[PDB]
Amino acid sequence: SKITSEDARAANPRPPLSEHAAHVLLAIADQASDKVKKRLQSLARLAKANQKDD
Amino acid sequence: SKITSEDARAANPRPPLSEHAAHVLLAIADQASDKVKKRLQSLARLAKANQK
Amino acid sequence: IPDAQVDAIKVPPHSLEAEQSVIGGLLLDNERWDTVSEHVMTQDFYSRPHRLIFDGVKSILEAGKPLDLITLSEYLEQREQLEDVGGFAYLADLAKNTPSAANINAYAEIVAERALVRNLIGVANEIADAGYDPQGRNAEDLLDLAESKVFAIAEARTSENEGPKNVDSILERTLERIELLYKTPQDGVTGVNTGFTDLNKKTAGLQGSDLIIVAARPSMGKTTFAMNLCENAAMEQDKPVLIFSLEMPAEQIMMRMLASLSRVDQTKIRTGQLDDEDWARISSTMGILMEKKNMYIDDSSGLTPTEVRSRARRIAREHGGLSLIMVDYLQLMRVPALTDNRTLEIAEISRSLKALAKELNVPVVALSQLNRSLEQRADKRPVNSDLRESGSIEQDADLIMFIYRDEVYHPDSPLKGTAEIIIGKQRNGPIGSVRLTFQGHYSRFDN
Amino acid sequence: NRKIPDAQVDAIKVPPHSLEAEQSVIGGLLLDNERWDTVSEHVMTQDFYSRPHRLIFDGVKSILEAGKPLDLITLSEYLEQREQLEDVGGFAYLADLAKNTPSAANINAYAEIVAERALVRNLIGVANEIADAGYDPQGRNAEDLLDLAESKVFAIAEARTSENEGPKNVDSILERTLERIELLYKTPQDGVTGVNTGFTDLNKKTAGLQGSDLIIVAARPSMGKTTFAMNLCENAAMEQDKPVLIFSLEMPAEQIMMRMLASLSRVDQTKIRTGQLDDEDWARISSTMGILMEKKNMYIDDSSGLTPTEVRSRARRIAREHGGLSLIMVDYLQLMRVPALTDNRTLEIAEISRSLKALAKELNVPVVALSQLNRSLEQRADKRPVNSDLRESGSIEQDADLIMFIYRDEVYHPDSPLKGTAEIIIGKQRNGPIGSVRLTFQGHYSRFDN
Amino acid sequence: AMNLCENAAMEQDKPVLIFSLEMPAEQIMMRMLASLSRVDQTKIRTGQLDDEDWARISSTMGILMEKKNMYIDDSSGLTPTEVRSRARRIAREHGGLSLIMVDYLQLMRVPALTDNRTL
Ligand SMILES: Nc1ncnc2c1ncn2[C@@H]1O[C@H](COP(=O)(O)OP(=O)(O)O)[C@@H](O)[C@H]1O
Ligand SMILES: Nc1ncnc2c1ncn2[C@@H]1O[C@H](COP(=O)(O)OP(=O)(O)O)[C@@H](O)[C@H]1O
Ligand SMILES: [Mg+2]
Ligand SMILES: [Mg+2]
Repeated sequence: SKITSEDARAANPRPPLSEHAAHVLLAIADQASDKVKKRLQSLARLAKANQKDD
Repeated sequence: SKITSEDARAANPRPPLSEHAAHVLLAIADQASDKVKKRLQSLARLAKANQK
Repeated sequence: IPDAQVDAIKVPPHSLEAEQSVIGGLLLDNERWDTVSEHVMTQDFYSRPHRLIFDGVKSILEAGKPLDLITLSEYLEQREQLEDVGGFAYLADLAKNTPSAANINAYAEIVAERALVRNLIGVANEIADAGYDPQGRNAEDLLDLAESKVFAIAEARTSENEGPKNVDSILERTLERIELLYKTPQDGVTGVNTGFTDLNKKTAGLQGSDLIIVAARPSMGKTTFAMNLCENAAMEQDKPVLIFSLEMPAEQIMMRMLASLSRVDQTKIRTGQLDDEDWARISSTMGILMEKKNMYIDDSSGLTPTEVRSRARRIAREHGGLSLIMVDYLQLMRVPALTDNRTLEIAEISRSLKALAKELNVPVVALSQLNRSLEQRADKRPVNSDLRESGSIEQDADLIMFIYRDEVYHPDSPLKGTAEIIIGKQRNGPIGSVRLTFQGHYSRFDN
Repeated sequence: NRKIPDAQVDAIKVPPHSLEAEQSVIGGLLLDNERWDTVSEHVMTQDFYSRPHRLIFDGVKSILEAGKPLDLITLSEYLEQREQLEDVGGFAYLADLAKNTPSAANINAYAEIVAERALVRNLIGVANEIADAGYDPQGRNAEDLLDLAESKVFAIAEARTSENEGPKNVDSILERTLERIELLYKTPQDGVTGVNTGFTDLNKKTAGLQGSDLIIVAARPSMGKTTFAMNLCENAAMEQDKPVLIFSLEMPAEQIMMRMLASLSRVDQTKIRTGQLDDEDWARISSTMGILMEKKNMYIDDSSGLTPTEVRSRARRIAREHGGLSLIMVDYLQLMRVPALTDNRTLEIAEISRSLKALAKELNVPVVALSQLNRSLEQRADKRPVNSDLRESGSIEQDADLIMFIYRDEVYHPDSPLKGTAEIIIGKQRNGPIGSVRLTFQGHYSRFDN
Repeated sequence: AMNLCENAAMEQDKPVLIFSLEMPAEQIMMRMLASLSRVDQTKIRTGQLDDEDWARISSTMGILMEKKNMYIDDSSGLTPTEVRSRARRIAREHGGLSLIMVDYLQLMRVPALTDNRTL
């Protein structure tokens, strides 16, 4: 009831990472310095394929 | 003035300790370290009741 | 040869006298071992003979055996260490050279302090040696080594005498406090009785270690209220009441007290027009006050917090404590070191009085004036902000009480003869208001 | 026995140094003036062992800071004007310094060696000072000598704390940004990334109490400021393995514990004070105590007038025992003292605020500091507290990462329909939104509920 | 002020220097990402980024990295001398600066004038 009475915008968190994001992260990693490249590849590795709707 | 001084419920404080409290103090003393155990046993000893 | 030897101090810090007093003291009492063993270890002694003797003392007392000159000598003789310590004569000398008891704990602290400095010097030399000869260690490794060795010295002296910080210590003190409250009659009052039932219901009395600020506009009965608290403490407690009357003389405080306790018109006392009944009441009241002798009045002007503390300690020593300390007007005190800033001066006085309350475990009542800005508003009751403008005293006060009289502002008020005591701040109880009967003719507040 | 001390005096009286590295730094700057910005970050004039090199380096510093080209002639003329050229070995020695180091790009390595040697030199000097103080205490007790030793050693460590921080290029910031995101994604982020506040509505806005954050909780007297901060401490103590450290400058440890007992056990605070506890009250208090003792994750320091240095020292001591801290609470910022800034209260409070923020970053722990609202607010009494109400008491807003205000309408208006409700106003937030959270204030239990 | 910095960074070859005395460098970058990519700032904070949001952020990052014309100094309580020193250091590397942004003037300090805030 407190949530419904003081609702500052619907807080619906949807965080599954897309394969598209992993692809762009790897594309940036090609232009990044070795230190940034490792972090971008690590983030792209963390990106799981949660594709749906079809 | 008596009405104004004792209006919100009769304030008769009766704080003598119960045998129940002494029992719980001793139950805690069994799990307490030696320093705390002595203080809990001392407090339980101070608890007076002697019913039946 | 002597010039270089005089300049070079190869002897580390030590106190053979304190070491002898610890050993001699234990030979005199035995029961003090539990306290001494908390402060000193065998290795804390500088002298080799004293370490062997103390080791003997430790072994005998831990075994529950009585420690005496003969028992200790026999113990050392069995280990062929008696000759190494100086013989039976030296043991007898140790017992003879310290005829004083109750100072053994102070000597134990000195021995421990010296051992600490001795260990610190040893560590400093080790660090210096590591600095001169790093043996393959880089600067960062040497810094970590220095930090580790110094931290080890500090850790040994962390939590030596009960160490208040860890939960085990707080639990012990909590139970001790509960035990003390349960032993004393707790019919709604755990501290010094205020004499007002409604006020005691909210405050549970005037607690020990509390700094209480009583603030009011002029003629609201601020001095009157504080004095009734003093009168009640003087009549109900065996310990003395100490009053620092910075504004009024002792004779005037006594005359007002006589008017209050005897319920005789204050004007009649001043004018001398006392009837037979008035004289009988005043005389009876005086007889009781003289029988009690539990009140001190200091009317010295411009007292410093140090002077207030000094006089309070003097009186407390005579009676084993104080029932209540009343300081007439906080603003009248002075701090020679803070003459350049009145706000800081008042803040320091407030901090010092709170420290005094904790030091002597006594409630300290300090009277304060409300800021003049309140009269410009004159629409509501006094609040904490009215006192903040006069030295930020709110931060240090454990209890803040305001005195408000509607009849002063509104003579046609239906609350004629009623004074409202507002609890503006309370650490160990609720905030609110208490209505008291103000009897100006008698300089008295009634429930 | 006569040949033993001469070799020992020569080997012990010479402190660690590198004349070769010193010469290379000076020679290198004479070859490439542009390297001064990097070298000046690592070495100071006092870092040089040799007196001639200090004078020469001082000359180099003065010329380059003035934007003048540094060459052998310019430096020689500079030293000649001050009659210091003969003291350094003449023009020939300056020429020798430029000749003996024909290699560039290694000047930074030589600067680090000079700085390292200076560090060991200062350490030996401090060790001797401490040894001298130990032998001759001059009226100082053991505690004072320990504090002196800790202060001098801490000063050596502090000088080498943030030495190479100048260059801050985007590539480095991107790497640290991605590392931070990666760490957040690895940890369970069900709405809380930091220390749990225990209030869902508050966590939704703040994502918990973040590490390195300086949090200012400000309220008028009796608004429940201490109560609110303690509930944050209680929640951190019950949900984290790391300890909670409380610096209670105003209240004793016994009083804080009694209020905590009233809160966690939901027993009337007055009943605890008066001792009128029923069988049920005792059972709840006892159960709460059992849990607190099992956790042992809370420290209470009730020392008065603590300095930021003392606060930092005690915090580090406890953090070392547990590999970190869950939360640091400082009861009243204004009660702390800075002996060096006694002449100005505003500057004193500003320094305390800066020091606490530095402490939060140093230990990677949220630091909650309680503050009082300015008296001017009561004169207005028409709206909610704002950041300007705190600026009048030491400009603490600039250093705070999160500012929370406590407002109770029932205190100002007893007939308010919001009786028992306290509003928590987010006045400032670096990593989240500003706004307000309504909490249930239970004065009898000294507790805030969601 | 940051939009002015973003425009200077995208249109000039010389670097932009930012002295963020109040906010950390990570926060300034996140806000910049929200701005240049036109992605909801709350979404960036919460991590609820859709495929389109990731593509825009990634493209923006690629450009920022290609340009490398921005420096962020998040040191607190900087003196005017320190600000000048760091600015000169960076300017020497590129033959000048495009823009210098100092986040909050009031957050800077002058040890010689502690007795008077106005001065
Ligand atoms: N003779 C008297 N008859 C009636 N009321 C009196 C008499 N003398 C003093 N009072 C009252 O006693 C009070 C004295 O106030 P007091 O405590 O001395 O001042 P303050 O609040 O500044 O400390 C006032 O309310 C005054 O009206
Ligand atoms: N026995 C009690 N019953 C009800 N409320 C109480 C009791 N004791 C204290 N309180 C309330 O608890 C709060 C204590 O406020 P506190 O945090 O100590 O002050 P501050 O805001 O100055 O730090 C107040 O709102 C007070 O009314
Ligand atoms: Mg008076
Ligand atoms: Mg508090």
